[PDB]
Amino acid sequence: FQGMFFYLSKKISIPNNVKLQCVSWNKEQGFIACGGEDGLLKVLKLETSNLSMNQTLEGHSGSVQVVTWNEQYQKLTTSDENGLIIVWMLYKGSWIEEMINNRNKSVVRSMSWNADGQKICIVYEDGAVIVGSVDGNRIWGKDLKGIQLSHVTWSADSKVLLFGMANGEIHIYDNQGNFMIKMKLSCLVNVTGAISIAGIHWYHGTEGYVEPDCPCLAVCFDNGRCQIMRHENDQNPVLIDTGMYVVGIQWNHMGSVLAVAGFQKAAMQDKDVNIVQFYTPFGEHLGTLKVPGKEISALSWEGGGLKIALAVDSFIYFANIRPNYKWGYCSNTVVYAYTRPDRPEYCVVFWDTKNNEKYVKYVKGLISITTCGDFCILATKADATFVLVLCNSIGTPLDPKYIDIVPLFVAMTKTHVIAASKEAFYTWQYRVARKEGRERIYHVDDTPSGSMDGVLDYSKTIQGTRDPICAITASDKILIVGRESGTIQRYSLPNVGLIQKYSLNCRAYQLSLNCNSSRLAIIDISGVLTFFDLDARVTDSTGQQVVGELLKLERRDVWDMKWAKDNPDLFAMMEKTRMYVFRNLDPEEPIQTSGYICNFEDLEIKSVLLDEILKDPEHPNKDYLINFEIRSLRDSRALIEKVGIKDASQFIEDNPHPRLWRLLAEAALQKLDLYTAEQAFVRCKDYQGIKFVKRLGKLLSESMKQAEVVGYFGRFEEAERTYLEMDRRDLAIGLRLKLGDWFRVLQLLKTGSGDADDSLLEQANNAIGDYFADRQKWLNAVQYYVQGRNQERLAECYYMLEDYEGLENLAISLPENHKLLPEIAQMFVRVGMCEQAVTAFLKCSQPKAAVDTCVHLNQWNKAVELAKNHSMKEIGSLLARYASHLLEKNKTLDAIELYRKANYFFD
Amino acid sequence: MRAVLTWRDKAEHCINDIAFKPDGTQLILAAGSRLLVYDTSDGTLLQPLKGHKDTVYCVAYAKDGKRFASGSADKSVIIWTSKLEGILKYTHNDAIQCVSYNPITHQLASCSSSDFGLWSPEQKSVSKHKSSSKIICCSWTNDGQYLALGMFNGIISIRNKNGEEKVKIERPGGSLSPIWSICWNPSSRWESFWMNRENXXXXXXDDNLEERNDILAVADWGQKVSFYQLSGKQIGKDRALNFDPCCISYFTKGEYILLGGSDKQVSLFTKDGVRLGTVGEQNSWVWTCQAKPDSNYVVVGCQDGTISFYQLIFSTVHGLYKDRYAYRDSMTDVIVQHLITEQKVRIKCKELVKKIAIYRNRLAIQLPEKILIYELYSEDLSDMHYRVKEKIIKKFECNLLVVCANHIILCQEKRLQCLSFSGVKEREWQMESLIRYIKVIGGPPGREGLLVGLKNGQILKIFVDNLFAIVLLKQATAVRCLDMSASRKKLAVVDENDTCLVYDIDTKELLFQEPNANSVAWNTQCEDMLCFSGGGYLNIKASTFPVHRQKLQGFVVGYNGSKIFCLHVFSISAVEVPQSAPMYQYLDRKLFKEAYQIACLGVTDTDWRELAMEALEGLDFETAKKAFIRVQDLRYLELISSIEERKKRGETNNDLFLADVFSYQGKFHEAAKLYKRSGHENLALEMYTDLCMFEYAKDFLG
Repeated sequence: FQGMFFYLSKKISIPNNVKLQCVSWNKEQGFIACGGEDGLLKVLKLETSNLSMNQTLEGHSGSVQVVTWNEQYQKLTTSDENGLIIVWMLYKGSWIEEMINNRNKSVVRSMSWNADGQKICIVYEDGAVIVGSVDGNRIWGKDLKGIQLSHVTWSADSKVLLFGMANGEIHIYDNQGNFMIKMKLSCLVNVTGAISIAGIHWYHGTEGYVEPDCPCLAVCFDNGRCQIMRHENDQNPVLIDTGMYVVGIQWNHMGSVLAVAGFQKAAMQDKDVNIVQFYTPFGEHLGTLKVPGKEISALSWEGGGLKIALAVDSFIYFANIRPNYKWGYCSNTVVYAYTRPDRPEYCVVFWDTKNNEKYVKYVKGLISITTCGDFCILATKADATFVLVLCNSIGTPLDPKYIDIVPLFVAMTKTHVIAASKEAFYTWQYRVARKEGRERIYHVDDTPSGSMDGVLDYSKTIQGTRDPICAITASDKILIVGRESGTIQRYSLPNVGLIQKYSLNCRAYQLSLNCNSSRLAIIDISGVLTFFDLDARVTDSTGQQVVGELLKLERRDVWDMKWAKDNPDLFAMMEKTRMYVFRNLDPEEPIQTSGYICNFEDLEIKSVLLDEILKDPEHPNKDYLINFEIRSLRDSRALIEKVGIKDASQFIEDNPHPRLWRLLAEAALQKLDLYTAEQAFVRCKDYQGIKFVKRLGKLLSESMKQAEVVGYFGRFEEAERTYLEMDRRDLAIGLRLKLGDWFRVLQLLKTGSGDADDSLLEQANNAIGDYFADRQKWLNAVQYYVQGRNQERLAECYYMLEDYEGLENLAISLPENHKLLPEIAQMFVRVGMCEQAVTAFLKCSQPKAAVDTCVHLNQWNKAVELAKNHSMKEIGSLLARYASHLLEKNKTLDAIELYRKANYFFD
Repeated sequence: MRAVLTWRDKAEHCINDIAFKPDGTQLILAAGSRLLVYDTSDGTLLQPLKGHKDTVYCVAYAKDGKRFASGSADKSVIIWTSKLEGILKYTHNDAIQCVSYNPITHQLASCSSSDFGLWSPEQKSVSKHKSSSKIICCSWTNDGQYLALGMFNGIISIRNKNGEEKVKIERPGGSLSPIWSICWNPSSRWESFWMNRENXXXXXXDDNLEERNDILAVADWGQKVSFYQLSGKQIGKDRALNFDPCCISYFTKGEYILLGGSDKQVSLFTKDGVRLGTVGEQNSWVWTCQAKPDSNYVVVGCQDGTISFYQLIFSTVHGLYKDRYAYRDSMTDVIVQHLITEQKVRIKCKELVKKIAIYRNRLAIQLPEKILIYELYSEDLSDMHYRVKEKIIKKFECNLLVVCANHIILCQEKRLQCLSFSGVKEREWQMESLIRYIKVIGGPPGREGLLVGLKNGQILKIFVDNLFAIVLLKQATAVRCLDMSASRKKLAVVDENDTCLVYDIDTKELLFQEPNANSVAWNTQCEDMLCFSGGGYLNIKASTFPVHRQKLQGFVVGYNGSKIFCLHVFSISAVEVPQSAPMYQYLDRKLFKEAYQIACLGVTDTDWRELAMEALEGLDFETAKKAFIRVQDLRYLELISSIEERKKRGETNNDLFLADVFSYQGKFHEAAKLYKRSGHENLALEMYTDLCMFEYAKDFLG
């Protein structure tokens, strides 16, 4: 169904077929521990069954029905049906015994360490309880006389204990054993006879939750009922009927999946088949895994969440599991997103793999990621409304469209976003820069014409359907929608009209279209591939003329796939750790690979190792993305190496491709075959390449042809070293000028033997000044502009830096009548400095503006003291008028002070 | 601090105690000899519940919201369903005083003159357990494990859930200081317990306490309030009063206290017992002050029978400067946040915080009875080590406050005062109308410019070293908000009709306006670009072009580089600008030299390449050179170096230069037309001959 994909990867079979009762897997160091009958304990460790350590452990007297791990400290705890409790430590590469204990009275039914690993709770069947420190010292012990426990957990903070009760009843205590309340078991509505707790598991939130206030605590019962709470007294939990006899339950390490282990009566037999069912925290069913054997006994996830160990009938199986990550690739950025220990947001990372940079964006309520070209959509829950955060390849949001439908399924296209609930789909047309017809919404049982740029009828979206949506896809030419009936609907784009309804023998788990939009690659709910040729005419066995043909192709365990962007019949498809690239229906040689199919164009498939990236998402490495070459490209690269550049061209003339002409061109350039390189650039129409071979074909020196051709690939450091070895420091600086490495330009000019050109040191400093000033680092720009004699931007820096002593010593340095003095004078006016502005307007020989500045800043003394001008008498009439206006305001003391500033001492 | 009367009613009689349904939908009041049921939205009284004979001295209501308990002078207690029927009557030894349900188990208590009557739901018996004294008031520990009782004898004593007595404290003076109410603080993990739900007969007849975390508010008629642990230890000191207090009480949050009494008001306090303000003052004694569940509303009951329902509004207090958001936390702390490094510092006062202001290296904070000046100890722009520089022990009245390098600036209601640090006044300015807005606009230390907006719509610049105020502009409506662009050449104004207006300051002329704005800021570095918020949108506008609109609620406080410091209803959010969008608005206009300034703040390599080739085809080789250096594409840098190496040595034919650009781009037919029209048909012959395109090459011999 919708979700992740998983398959049985391994087995381990135990000597004498000793039945396992329990298994659990360490997460800080990765040991498995498994407990079986007749005192069997074993510790096992996987490495890359071919396991790297396998130690049996001895001391138990019966079936080892409790095995449990301390993560925070290097300790395994175990007990059997004879009540010997043992804590083991890994010492000199061996699990030795550290402490031994026996109450001598009852079966130990269960245990749990607390969320900090400082305490263990141990619960007996008869009614006792112990809490003990990691020191081994006992803290307290009740005896809950009246009822038999059978289960335990802590709460996330370790303040509360859940004890189960064997009669299918749950009681909540504080961490001192004071009875608080009975828990409400609301999933047990409409039930008959006895109930038993099959399991309880509480995700303590350590990787962060799927959402704030998400369900955290799962409970399940032997009748197959399950109940997922937000906290210990959530009285409105998620309710599930699994339809099977459950034996146990486990969250994955990230708390994003619940696995439920059990068995179901087989559909045609009085015989049971073992199954694991996987659930979301919200109770949607992700999938079912069968396992062979008499009974599944127990269940546990690997610390990475990429394997799950299944203890079954004296065997441990390991299901590999391929997470349905919130991820996508856009324009040579990988987008990956993860929940955090210390935030409610998803930490979305835009890793620019072309430059190797991380841009990090914390997003609330992330539902999905999707990509097409340079843009991605982070679909999210709005703080019902949802928002499609259309975003670019470095992670800055462009247009958050709000929609009133749940974006369960999303398809993206170079013009369109399509989002769909189980019942209706919304299409939004987008670009970066009429607007009205660019959004529409449609119900899945509707029959739209295509013609109407109508308003969003969100009221139609809640009309109930018998066959909901389960997958969608779109191609820039059609939208294909898959129903749970196995009906598939074809709609047009850019406008949406219903073209045809098809029907098929399967539900679609995934759908994807070739670029020509005529072949649909359908993956069934069972993990089986098929191709459907959408346009193909068929004569039916009745003679009726059918359209749409199921092609003869079939393959199994398919879960990731990619039609090539350029070619209509190249396709790629994962099975396990193998990729089987196709041409038409015919598979190539399989390629060894773990990672997801990232991009497919120009005869190359990019692959990304998300499973490695997400182990340490803050320090990704170049190697976590790998490039594959499909067979036509590897054959052509092999011919060029074996048959040589001359005659390898015959295979490409026999079977040409624009990628192969470039390969022959770059090969011929590197071996200096300018004739064949010219023909290869001609055959792929590269006029930049044709000019480049001609330019090389005019040069006199082979050493210089090497230095120039080394440049073509982007090996600029090697070209520079070549020019320095050639005694062409001038061409070394010339290459750095062209590349803009002005620090290197200046470093070569400083370190060279020759007298560096003054105008070139000036150019070098001024370009480094500009480099920092354009990045708003004004204090850095000053360091270069003061060397590079750039007074006209040194002023802009001293002003933005707010250094009026700097800006003074700049303006005092200039010649009289210099073009910059009237702008520095205006800077001193905008900031309110009269003497500096007067100094600048006097060096500019611009005296009327000095007087006007003295007037504006009310320096009426300095305004009138410029006695060289007739204007002094004229402004005496303005001073009188201003004083008369202060006297109309009746401000006689200010008119006295103004006349004192005027030196009008008589008045 | 602000409080608004949402609704009021008056009963026929005095009002003795108050209960809320846990979802806040209904209020129940013990008025005289009946229970009254009210809607909290508007105070409609739904029903007088009739069951009792005499004075209903109290009511309380269980955490599951199914059942409430009410106690009478007629000795009865009645358990009412939320269907408002009294399914289980009970009858105590004497008149009832206070009743209180347990937070966890729904076990009830019911106090009387000597005896307190515990029982757990629908068991057949009640523990009528004995007391030394009149049992005035009762409150369960936050984890449900102890019932604490206050006595008229001036003792508080602590009883376990079974009724055994474990701890005592006596107020020094005994029966001089009756305990009229006490309350355990709600602040522990259990407050969300029962916060997840979507669902007449008669009833007959503890160690390591210092490690238990609970805290008890005690209000005594010795006219003092004090806080106590379950260990019996007093926390700090007695917070003295000048009234007989009643009903010491808390919000759901556990951080703010309500305190009613013979002061005839509802006073508001911190959890440390420092005063913060006044909810509505009253005609008569206040007996009860109950905070609404999940929310900032309050309800009050008085001796005269008035019920009053108040909303507390808790206004926002902050200042930003360039990149240091300082804001009020609790109501007593400033949190100062460096917005680039995301560092926070907490400065704790010991009073209310009323006003904050900030400027380079200077922070100022106003309390009720002093003003604090704080200083960064280093010139390092990443520093956060604020020390108190000076502390002015003087009371002030103000509308607005700002701080400069050496001065505090106070706006009194039509008058601007400059005060030195150390409180001595320097200068003062009197406006022609009431001041609506002020901002500091920078300057040299001690001559800083201030930007001032008046109710008459006049806008002024004032220099702190000058006695005269300089008119920048006048407008047809009041200044609501006000900002200056990075160079100080341009002004943005909000006109108190919810529009933004934008002006040239050097020429005093309007550039443009926008019809929906509430707050506005210029980009602190990139001039000709600004942001505003209004009507549920954020709005980014560049250089008179169209405006980018997206949904937001909250207000623009500032704008730096690629980030807009929008403020949500409690915290700063830092929205990011789509730089790619204003960049393409410059490129539609062929403004390449300008487009690079939007790009240079951060855009994709696709944006840089699309800028670079637009500059290259626009023959802006100085922009294109830099736009390609960002991508580091040597192919087109070699072409640009060729065209510059032909502009040097005296070529000038632009059509020949565009032909080369179109040749490298593979725009061959357009390159060929340019090679023809530039006068060089032989270059078009060479281009198609070299491409071996002989069906086109034949044209160009001539």
